[PDB]
Amino acid sequence: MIKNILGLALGTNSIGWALVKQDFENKQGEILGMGSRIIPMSQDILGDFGKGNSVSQTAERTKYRSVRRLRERFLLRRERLHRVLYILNFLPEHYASQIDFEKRLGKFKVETEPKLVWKNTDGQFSFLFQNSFNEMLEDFKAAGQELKIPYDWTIYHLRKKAISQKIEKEELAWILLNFNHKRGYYQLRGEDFEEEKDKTFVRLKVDRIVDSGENVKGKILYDVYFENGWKYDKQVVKTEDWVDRTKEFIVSESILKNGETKRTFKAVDSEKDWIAIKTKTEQEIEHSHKTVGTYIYETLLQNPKQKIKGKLVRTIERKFYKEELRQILEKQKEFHQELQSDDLYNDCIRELYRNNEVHQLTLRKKDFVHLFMEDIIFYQRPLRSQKSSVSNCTLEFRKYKGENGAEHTQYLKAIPKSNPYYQEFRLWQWIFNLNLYTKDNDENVTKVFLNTTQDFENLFEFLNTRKEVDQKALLKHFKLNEKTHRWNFVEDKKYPCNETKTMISSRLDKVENISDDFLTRDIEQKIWHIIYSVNDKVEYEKALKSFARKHHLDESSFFEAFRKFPPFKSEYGSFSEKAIKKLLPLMRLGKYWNYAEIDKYSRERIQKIITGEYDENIKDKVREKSVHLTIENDFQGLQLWLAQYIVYGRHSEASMIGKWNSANDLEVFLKDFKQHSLRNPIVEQVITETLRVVKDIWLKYGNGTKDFFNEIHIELGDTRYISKYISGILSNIVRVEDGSDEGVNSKNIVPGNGKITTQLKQDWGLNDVWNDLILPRFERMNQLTNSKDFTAWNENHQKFLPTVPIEFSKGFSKKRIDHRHHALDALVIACATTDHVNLLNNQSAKSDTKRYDLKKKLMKFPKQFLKPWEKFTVDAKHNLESIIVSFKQNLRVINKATNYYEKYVEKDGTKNKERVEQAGTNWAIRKPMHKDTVSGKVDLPWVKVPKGKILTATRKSLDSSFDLKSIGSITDTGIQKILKNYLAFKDGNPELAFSPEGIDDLNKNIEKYNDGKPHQPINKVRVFELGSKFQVGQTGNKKGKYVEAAKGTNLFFAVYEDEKGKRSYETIPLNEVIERQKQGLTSVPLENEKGSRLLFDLSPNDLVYVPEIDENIDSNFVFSNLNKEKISRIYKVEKTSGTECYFVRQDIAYLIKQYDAKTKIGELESQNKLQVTMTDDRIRITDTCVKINCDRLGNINF
RNA sequence: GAGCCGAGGUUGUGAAUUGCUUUCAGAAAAGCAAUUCACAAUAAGGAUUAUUCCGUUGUGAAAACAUUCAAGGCGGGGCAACUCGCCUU
DNA sequence: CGTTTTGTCTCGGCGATAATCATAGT
DNA sequence: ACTATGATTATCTAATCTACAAAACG
Repeated sequence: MIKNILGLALGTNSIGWALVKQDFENKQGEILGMGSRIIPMSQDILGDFGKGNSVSQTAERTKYRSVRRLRERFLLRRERLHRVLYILNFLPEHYASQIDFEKRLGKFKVETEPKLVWKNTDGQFSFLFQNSFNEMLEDFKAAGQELKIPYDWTIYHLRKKAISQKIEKEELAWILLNFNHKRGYYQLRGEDFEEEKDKTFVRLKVDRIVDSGENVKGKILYDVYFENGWKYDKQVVKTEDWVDRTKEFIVSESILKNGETKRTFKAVDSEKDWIAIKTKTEQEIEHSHKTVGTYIYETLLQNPKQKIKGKLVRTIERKFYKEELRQILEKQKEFHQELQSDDLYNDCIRELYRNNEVHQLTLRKKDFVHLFMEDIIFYQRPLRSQKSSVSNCTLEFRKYKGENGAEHTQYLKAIPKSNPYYQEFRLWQWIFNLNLYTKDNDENVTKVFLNTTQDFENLFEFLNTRKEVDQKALLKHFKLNEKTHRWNFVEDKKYPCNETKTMISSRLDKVENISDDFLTRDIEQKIWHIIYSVNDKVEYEKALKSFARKHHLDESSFFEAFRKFPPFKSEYGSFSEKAIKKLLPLMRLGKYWNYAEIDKYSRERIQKIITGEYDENIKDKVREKSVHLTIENDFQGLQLWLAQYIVYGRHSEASMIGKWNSANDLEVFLKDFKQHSLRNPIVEQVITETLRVVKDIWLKYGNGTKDFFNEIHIELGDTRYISKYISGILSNIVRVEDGSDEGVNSKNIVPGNGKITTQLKQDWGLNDVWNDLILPRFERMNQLTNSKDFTAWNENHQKFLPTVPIEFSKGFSKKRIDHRHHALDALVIACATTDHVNLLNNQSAKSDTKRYDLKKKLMKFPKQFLKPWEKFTVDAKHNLESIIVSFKQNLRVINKATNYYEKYVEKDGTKNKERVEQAGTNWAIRKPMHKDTVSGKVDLPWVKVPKGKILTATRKSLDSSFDLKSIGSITDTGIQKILKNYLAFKDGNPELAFSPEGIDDLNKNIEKYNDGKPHQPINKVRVFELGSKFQVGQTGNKKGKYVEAAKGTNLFFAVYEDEKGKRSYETIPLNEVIERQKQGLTSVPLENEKGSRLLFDLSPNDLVYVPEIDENIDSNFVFSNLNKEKISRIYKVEKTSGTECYFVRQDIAYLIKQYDAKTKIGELESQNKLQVTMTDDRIRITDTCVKINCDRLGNINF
C-alpha cells in the first residue's frame, strides 16, 4: 500500500541515485529525491579500461615505489662498500674525509658532492690517477688515434689492466664502485636450460626460391634457401621482400631422439628488438675471447667517438660482469696483502653484521672475494614470500584468546592442490563420480563392473600408478573398448590421476640399485616437502644431498634425477590439510578403510546417527539421507557432502542471515571494508562511495530506521561482474526474515535490462524531457556557428529536435553530454516494478487471455503504458531541472606516514630482531609534486627577461619539426647559425633537411654549414623557454632543477581584497600549501605582501553561484528557494593558472563539439571551458561569485 | 594485486675537444652550447645501521589509521640466520 | 587583458596460444 | 602402415588519448 523503492545507476565513475514511494493500487506515487555523485576521472581511464593498459593509480604508485626501492638498494650497496673500503683503508683521504663514519655510516656529509678521482684543492680540481691516464695515453698513441682524451676513460684501462697486473687500491675501490653501478641482466631462478641453447644471431643471404607445389588461398606457397645450406622452416609467399635480402635470424637448435638438429628460424632485426641486441652484443664479446671491460676498451680504442653507455653495451648477462670482477679480485688478492688479512676480514664482518652472529660464523669461512662479489655487490634478494596471502580454509577454524581479553579465530591456510593428500581425495572423488555408459543404447552399464568394494579398490590401485587417465586406458583396465562404451564425460578429455606419485616413483626407479619398497606414504610426503618448501637452487641441492645421506640411498643418480625437477604450479584447494585428513577415512573404502582412523567427533556422530537418538547437531534431513547407513560398515565410499556433514555438521555452505536494522550497521561495515577485495580498484572505489551515498539517503529520508528500503533496484546500462556482488551486499538491508525470502540475494533486489528502460522512456516521454532539456545548448551552438544545422524540425511534435551534422557525428550521443543522465537512468530503473519487468521480459504469452489482465492494468487501450501517476512526466522533468550535481573533492595534500622497519632491539640482556615504528613526525605528500621533465636555469643576454620570470632550457632531439621558429628557440647561436645554413641549403624544407638521412648528411659535412669551421656532431639541442619554473628542493644540486607544476596540482585560487572594493587574483602553488599545512596553518595565506585581506579561495570541483547582474548578494543567505533559474547559474571550477579561473556549468559533462584548431569552433571556445557565463550577459564569474556547499546528496549546506 | 631485477633519458659537478656572442686584450675570462667519460640527484624530505625502510593507494577530524601482527610444542631445509608446514588455545 | 596554441619521461624480463615434428599403439 | 597423441618454438599479447598548465600570440 506504501512501498519505498531506491534505484542506483552505477557507472564507471558516476553514481546516479533515486528514491520513489508509490501506491500502485491507487495509481499514486512520488519521487523523494534524485541526484548524481561524480568521482573525478579523466577520459583516458574511461577509454583504456575497456582494453586494459595499466588502468590503476595504485599501479603507477607501485611503479614509482619500485623504481625508488631499486634506488635505495643501490645506495645501500654503495654505503656498505664505503664502510668496507674505509676499514680496508682503500678510499682516498679527500673522499674519505667527506664521508660520515660515525653517525650516518657511509653517507656523504651534508652540502658535499665529493668525487673519488677529482681532488678539490684550493678551488682547482685535479685528477687523482695521473700515471694510469698516462699509460692509457701511450696505449692510444700506439693505436695511433689521438692524444687528447677525457681523464675519466681510465676506468676501462684499469678494468683491462686489473686482469693480470697490480693496480692501486684507490683504483680498485673505483673499479668496485663502478661495478656496483652496472650489474647486468640476471634471472633469479637460474635453472640452466637445454645444454645446446643455440639461439645464435646470424646474417644470411637468400639464394633461391624453388616452388614446392603447395597451393593455399589461391596461391602456391614457396620456401626459402640460404647460402650455408639452411632452409627457412615456414613458407614464403611475397617474393619481393625475400629475394637476396640479408635478413638476420635467431636460429635455435636441439638434438632430438633421432639424433639431428631441429633448426628453427626467427626473422629479427637489430637495434629495435631487445633479444637481438643482447644476443649480438654477447656474441661479439664471446668471439673476442675477452671480458666485457676489455672488449669495451678495445672498441673505444678503435673508434674513439663510439658511444659506450646505451649504444655499445646495453644489456648483457650478469655472468660477464661476475666473471670480470672475479678475475680482477682473484688477481688483486695476490698483490694486496690487506685482502689476505684475517684480522681485517674479521673487522669488516663485525662492522657489517655486528648483531648477526650466525651470518658472521657463515662468512668466517669465506674470503674477501666472496664478500665483495657474492655478499655485497651482486647480492640479489629472493622473491618476497606470499604465503600470508594464501586463501584460508572455510571449515576448520582455530580459536584463541589474545592479550586484550578477547577471543578471535585464527584461519587455516588452504591445502595446496598438489599435496598427495589432495591428490588422494580428488582421485577418490573422481572414482566415486565415475560411471560408464554404452554406445549402443546409452544405458547405465555401470553398477555391474563397479559394484563391490573389490572393483573400486582395483580401480583406485590402477589409477594410483598412473599420472593421467583417459578413454582408452580406463577402458582397457576394464577390458572395454571405445567402439562399445563411454565413461559419461568428454571422450577426448583427461583428468588428473595423482601425477605426483607417478613422477616420484619414476625418479625413485631411475636411481635404481634400491629395492622396490622405499616409496611409502611418509617418504613420499617427506620428498614432497623437500621439493616444494625448499624453492632455491643451492638449498634444494643441499637438501636432496642430505636426504640421500640420511636414508640408505646412493647419492649419485638420485640427485641427478631430482636436481632438474620441474617447479610446481601455484594452486590451493578449497579446504586445508586437516580437512582432507579428516575426510579421507570417510572417503576410503575396502582395505584402505578402518574405523580406528576416524576422529572422536565423527565417530560419535556416526554412533548417534546409527543408534537413532536425538541430538541438537543432527538435522532431520541427515536421517532422511543417512537412513541407508544403518550400520557403521556402510560408512564406506560416501560422497563429499555426507563426509563433510559427518566431520563438521553443516549441509554445505548454508550462508548467514545478514540483516541490518540501522544505519550504524552500514557505517561499521564501511569502517571494516577492506581494500583490493574486488577485480580492480575502480569498482571497489565506486561501491564504497555507492554505499556511502546509500547511508546518506537512509539518514536523510528515513533516519536510519529499520526496513526503510523495501526494495533496491540496481542496474547499470566487463561491467557485468558488478551487477551481483552489490546486490548481495545490499541484501543486508532488503531482506525479509519471515522465511519466504531466502537466498544469497533477496528477491527485493530486481536488476533489469535495457529494453524495459528504453520502452518506458519512450512511452512515458523521458526521451522528450531529455531532448527539450538539452535543446538550449544546441540552440546556443546554432547561434555561435550562425547556421541552422544543429536543430531539425518535425511537424508531428511541432517543435525543434536536437541533432548534429554528419561531419560532427563521430561519437556524439544525446545521452552522454549531461551528468543528469545518471539520475535519469536511476529513476527509470527505480520505477520499474515487478509487474512491468515481468510483462516486458515474458511478453510471449501463448494465449491472449492470460496476459490481458496486465494489459488492462498497465497499458492504456500495445500502444502506451499508463503513467505511474497523473503528473509523472511533469514532476520528473522538474526534478531533473532542480538537480545540483555533487562532485567529490580530493584535497588530500599531506598525510601522516607510518614506517615500520626491522631492527635489533635489546631485550632481557639479548638482541633479537623485530619490527620498530619510526619515531618523530613524517609527512607523506599525496600529490605529484611536479612534472618529470627537468629544466635548467640559464640567462641569455640577447633575450629580454621581464621581471618575475626566468629562462629554462632542456635538451631536445633534432627532428623534422625544426623550422625557423623552432630554430630561433635554441639557446646556443652557433647551432642556430649552422641549422639555418643547412635549412637554406635544402630549399627551406625541414622534412628533407632534418630527416635521419638528412641529419647524417649534415653531420658528415658540417664544415660547409659553419663557414668552414669545425663543429661537433649535432643530435640533440637545448631549447629555452621564458616562464615561471620553481626549484625542486634546497639541498645539493636540487636547487638547480627547475620543473613545472604537475597536472591537476593547482588546487587553490585565492582572491584578495583591499578596503576600497578592488579584487586581486592569485593561484597558490602546491609547495606553499605543503608548508602551510605541515605548519598547521590554513591552506591559503590570508594575507598578501600589499596587505589586502583574503576574500576566499576556489578549488577544482567546487560549485559557485553567479547572481544576476541586477541582484546584489552580500548577506542574502536563504538557500532554500533554489528554483530552476537559480541552479541554471551554478558553475563549477575546472582549472586555474595565474590570474585565470576557468568554469564549466555544473550540469555539463561532455561538450557537443570539442574545439579543433582546424574549424576553430567549439561549445566553450578553445579551452572547452569559459572564464565567463555561457549566457548572453557574459560576465566574469570571479567578480561576483559566491560559494555554495554541497553534501553527497547535492543539498546546499548553508 | 604484488614482488625480484635490468637499460636509457633529464638536471648538476668535474674533465677532454670544438663552436657562437660579449668583455678584456691573436692571448685570457664570462654567458650559451655540441660529441664522449666518471660521478651526484632523480618526486621536497624523515628514520635507521637491518645486508630494514617510509614518501603520487584509500578512509576521515582523531593529523587517527587499513594496506604488517599471538602464545607455545611436533617437524623439513640448508654454513644457518631464516623460511616452509603440523598440533591446541 | 583576452585568447589560442603547445607540451607532457621511455624502453626490457618473470607470459598466452598455434602450428609442425616426432612418436608409439594399433 | 595408419592414427592419434606429447612436445618445442613462432606468433602474438593494442593500440591508446586526455586535458591541465602555461607560454605565445593578438
